[PDB]
Amino acid sequence: AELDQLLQGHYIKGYPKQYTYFLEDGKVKVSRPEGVKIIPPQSDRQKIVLQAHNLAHTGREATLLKIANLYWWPNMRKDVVKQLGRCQQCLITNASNKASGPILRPDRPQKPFDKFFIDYIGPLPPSQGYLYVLVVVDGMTGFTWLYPTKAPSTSATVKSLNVLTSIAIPKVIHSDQGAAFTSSTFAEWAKERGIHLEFSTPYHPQSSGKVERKNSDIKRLLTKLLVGRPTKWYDLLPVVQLALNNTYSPVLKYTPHQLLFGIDSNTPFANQDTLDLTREEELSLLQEIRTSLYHPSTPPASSRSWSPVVGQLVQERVARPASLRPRWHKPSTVLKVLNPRTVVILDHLGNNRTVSIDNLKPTSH
Amino acid sequence: AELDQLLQGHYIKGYPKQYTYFLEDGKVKVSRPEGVKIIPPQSDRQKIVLQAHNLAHTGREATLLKIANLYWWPNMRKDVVKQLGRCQQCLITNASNKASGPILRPDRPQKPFDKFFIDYIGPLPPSQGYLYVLVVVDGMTGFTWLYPTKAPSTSATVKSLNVLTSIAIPKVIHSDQGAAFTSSTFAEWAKERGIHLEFSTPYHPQSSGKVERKNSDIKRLLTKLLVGRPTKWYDLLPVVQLALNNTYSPVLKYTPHQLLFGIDSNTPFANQDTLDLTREEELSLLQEIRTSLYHPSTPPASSRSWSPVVGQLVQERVARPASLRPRWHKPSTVLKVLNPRTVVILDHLGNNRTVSIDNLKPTSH
Amino acid sequence: DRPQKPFDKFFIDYIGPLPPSQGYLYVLVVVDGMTGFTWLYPTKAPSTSATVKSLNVLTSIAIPKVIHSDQGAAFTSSTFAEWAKERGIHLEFSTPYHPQSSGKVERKNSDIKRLLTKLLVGRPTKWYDLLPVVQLALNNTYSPVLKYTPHQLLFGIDSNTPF
Amino acid sequence: DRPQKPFDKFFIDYIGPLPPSQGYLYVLVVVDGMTGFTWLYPTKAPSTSATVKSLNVLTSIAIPKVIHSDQGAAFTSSTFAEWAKERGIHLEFSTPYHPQSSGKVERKNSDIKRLLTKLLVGRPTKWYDLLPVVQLALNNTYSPVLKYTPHQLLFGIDSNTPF
DNA sequence: ATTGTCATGGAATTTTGTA
DNA sequence: TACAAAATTCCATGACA
DNA sequence: ATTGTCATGGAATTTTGTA
DNA sequence: TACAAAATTCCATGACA
Ligand SMILES: COc1cc2c(cc1Cc1cccc(Cl)c1F)c(=O)c(C(=O)O)cn2[C@H](CO)C(C)C
Ligand SMILES: COc1cc2c(cc1Cc1cccc(Cl)c1F)c(=O)c(C(=O)O)cn2[C@H](CO)C(C)C
Ligand SMILES: [Mg+2]
Ligand SMILES: [Mg+2]
Ligand SMILES: [Mg+2]
Ligand SMILES: [Mg+2]
Ligand SMILES: [Mg+2]
Ligand SMILES: [Mg+2]
Ligand SMILES: [N+]
Ligand SMILES: [N+]
Ligand SMILES: [Zn+2]
Ligand SMILES: [Zn+2]
Repeated sequence: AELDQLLQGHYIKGYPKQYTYFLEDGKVKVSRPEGVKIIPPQSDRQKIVLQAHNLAHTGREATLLKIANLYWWPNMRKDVVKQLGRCQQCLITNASNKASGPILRPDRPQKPFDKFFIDYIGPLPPSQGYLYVLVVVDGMTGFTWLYPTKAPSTSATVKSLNVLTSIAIPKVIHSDQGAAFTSSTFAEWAKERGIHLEFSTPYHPQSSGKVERKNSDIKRLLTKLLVGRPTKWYDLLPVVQLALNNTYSPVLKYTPHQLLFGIDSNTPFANQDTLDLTREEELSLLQEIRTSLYHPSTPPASSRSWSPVVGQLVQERVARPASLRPRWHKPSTVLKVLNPRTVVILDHLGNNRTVSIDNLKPTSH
Repeated sequence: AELDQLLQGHYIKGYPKQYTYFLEDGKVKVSRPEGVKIIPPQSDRQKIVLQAHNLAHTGREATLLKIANLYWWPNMRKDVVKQLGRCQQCLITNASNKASGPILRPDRPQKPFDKFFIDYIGPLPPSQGYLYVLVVVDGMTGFTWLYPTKAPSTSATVKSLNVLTSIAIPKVIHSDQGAAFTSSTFAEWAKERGIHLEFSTPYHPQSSGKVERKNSDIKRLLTKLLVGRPTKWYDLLPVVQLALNNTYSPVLKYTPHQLLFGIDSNTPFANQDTLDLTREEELSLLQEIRTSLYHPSTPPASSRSWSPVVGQLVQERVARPASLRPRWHKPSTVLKVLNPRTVVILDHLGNNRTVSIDNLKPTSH
Repeated sequence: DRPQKPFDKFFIDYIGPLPPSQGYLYVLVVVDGMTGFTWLYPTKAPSTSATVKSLNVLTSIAIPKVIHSDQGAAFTSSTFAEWAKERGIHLEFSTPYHPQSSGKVERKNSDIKRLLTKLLVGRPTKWYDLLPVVQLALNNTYSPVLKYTPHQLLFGIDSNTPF
Repeated sequence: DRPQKPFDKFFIDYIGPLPPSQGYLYVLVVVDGMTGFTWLYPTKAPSTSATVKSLNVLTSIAIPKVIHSDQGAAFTSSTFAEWAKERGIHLEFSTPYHPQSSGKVERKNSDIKRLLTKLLVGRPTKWYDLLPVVQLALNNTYSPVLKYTPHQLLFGIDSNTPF
């Protein structure tokens, strides 16, 4: 219908006059700068697009270029984009081209024992029949306990933490979501002691960074001690623990041990500045050192970042994606924006999931 | 000796007068802004440093801070740095903090068949008993051949390339250093045809980027075709090949097929601009299109890059580093700087190795 | 009307039965109408099935607008018809017994036969392995008219193996 | 001369034989001289070997400048001597039979005994599991003098489990 | 002797149809 | 001879294990 | 409901010892 | 009231699989 009057020379919103709209083979044609193109009827158009796109599932420009060979009509890209937004396959397969916003730098825990971060390293080469190391970093001081285990398992973790929590009980233990800690046995152990468990977002180690960064120090120091020799880490663990707790951070200008104790034990090169002050005068200088520690601010956002908006179509990264399968889940919607980097989504389907944005892409179109 | 006259108040190059240098417990002491420090004799000093450093194998500042607790002397950091340069263990274990210089963007091969890049994808899920795909990208056009194989093996590769090289023989075949191509059987096949073999630097896929980037397109298109269905890639390969060779690059504004043939086959949405020109007039417009393609320039260097200098101490990344072992080889020296990103080193020991700088760190101190 | 171009017509034919080579018996012959570019495919039988397998191979590279052939049982089959209809290829048959094709094509379609025989005497068991070398040879022969190789007409460049 | 500080002296002693708990028989007692902080370690015997295993554990956290003890066979041993010499710990022994230690330490070293007995009656088989709860309890008891917990004197903070 | 690449979709820029 | 909106070009982001 | 971190060694900056 | 060189602080880079 809307193509009869055009041949008759009448104006139709969107079709520039000055180009002559003739007829050949019973198809409406137009003579354009780029060439002679067929204008298909409105009803035919969505079909045409889908076909162009389906040749290789190409994005906006690549699809348009195909279509432009044979056809013209007004606002072509509009119909293309519309179609791409509805292609299940591309939505779940294509990568992001938008990076997540700047990371946050959570405030340092205020007092020691406010927060422990924990994690397992390994499997390592069998040393004395032990394969894994439980690592416990105090959040405030960076002080670290090491425990060797036979498996990254709740029972092992409890055994070690029972020893540890003789010195003191923490307010909060932060861990990743590995079977060891997500177990109901662990929750129960913690609830017995009034220790709050808190979990990183799934598949996101940045959140456990205070521990994970310490695993690297451990693994690097052990390695160095083992050059030449057979990998016999078991007997070294204590030495590494002591070594590390007593190492200066060039930025803080203190060792974990210092920040925990306000005075050095009887180790090599023990600092002697406070030797003249009563323990009391020592303990309050320490009180003050701890508050005035360096603290990083968040970096600037990259030119093409994105932030989660409540109610935004969003997709979550597939966990352990099989070979040849899509790298993304179907779309889901943002429910609460907890901070600019953590989000609650209604997923597949429909459970509440607390996820990191690094594991999300904003569904496009 | 050089400590007697100092107590006697005489000047010794490097020891600032204005600080009083007294004696206690038979150790020379000085009263400094920071506190009261022991000055050890020259002969004792290297020992002292080594000990500080060996507690945790700490770098410059972290080692210095330990030493500064008990001792002072002139130019402390100088002796520290000297020691760190000689610590075998740290040299081979510590990471880099210097990134390699900007990548190069090699000139696009001039004519088709000047250069093929090749590579194997997989293992994939068994489809018709086939597990691997041989991918062949023509350097100039981006045109791509796909061949399914049972193993990423010379024999397979030869079989497929015998079929391919019926169309035309390339000047140069570029590949990675995987067993398939580094085999003497392959060298011999190539020498039979006057095809020059050329190899990426070991453990560096950027060099095969023209292929590797195409593997991604293949894997992504196959994936999309397989949503819902069982992974039956064998029958799809041809369709993907055709699909891909006929897809526009939004930057070039052409399909591989176009750049190889200068005219579209009988596919969907085949371009018809040249329909009026003789084949000759077509073939020379093509000649000209090919020369005038977009070509990227190299990006700017990051503030902290490094370049290889002939004769520079340099270390090569360990291949398949075992658990708990050093991530770096012992030091080796640069022999020729081939371009700012590829280097010839005398290694372990001593063979000539042509390596990429991404797989090197400049030995520090 | 519009000048002759590659992929406008593909002239196909069967050659054989030949002596068995690697358990193959026939060659499918595919010459491009415009350029004289030739593809050879080894088959076990002059059947629709074998044709389709072979042409599936060829049509990952390029799809002709028209395939021309004689009225051989393998081409006049209804499977083959549906095959071409799928790909939007138009089928064109010579009348039976007076099997015309392009003058340039005959010139070519004749060379191959000569070339294959020169090869088949003395080495009748090994012809499978030499097909690529044969192909490269036909595609890089100077046409006495035009004086471009088929290779040159298809790719608009000199070949790395010239004859 | 210089004021008393944590890690200056560690007073160590053995308690037991106790009823077998998880196949353990003795507790090694380690009280910090300055703070009154207490560490307990379960052992199978009051032997040098057991002491060393236990104290290796403690000395990954902190190394005392001086360990004080009675002249028990386990401490006066030459292995134990070399052990401490390795770590640069000075060994200090009370004269035999008149075994003095700090006034604050006795106060403490006495509490433990009382506490352990209150626990050992009614539950003599299970004392291994309760050691941590016992420790937390001693370390977070108000000193009648100073009125800081040992916990507070060691860490300069309030504890999350107060008594 | 050897060397990164390029589809993708918002955003930035340029062109278009009309005055 | 200057406008809004469409068309095009720019280009950071990420994936080839 | 939760959140990146920090040793390392050149380079950039600030302080020091002396006038 | 000003210099060269030492001491210190800055900070991108990379690794916790
Ligand atoms: C980074 O880890 C990789 C190691 C790869 C590959 C790919 C990647 C990821 C990556 C892939 C492709 C392109 C780019 Cl530029 C890229 F960064 C190969 O693709 C490949 C082959 O045999 O083809 C062999 N390797 C081996 C190790 O098994 C070595 C060459 C390290
Ligand atoms: C990026 O790939 C990783 C996945 C990791 C981990 C580490 C890395 C590399 C990495 C490591 C440490 C810190 C940072 Cl900041 C970092 F980037 C763990 O360390 C870990 C654990 O169980 O402790 C579990 N995962 C699992 C997958 O098996 C998931 C959490 C993805
Ligand atoms: Mg873990
Ligand atoms: Mg970890
Ligand atoms: Mg490979
Ligand atoms: Mg690859
Ligand atoms: Mg026939
Ligand atoms: Mg005793
Ligand atoms: N925070
Ligand atoms: N080049
Ligand atoms: Zn799609
Ligand atoms: Zn070292």
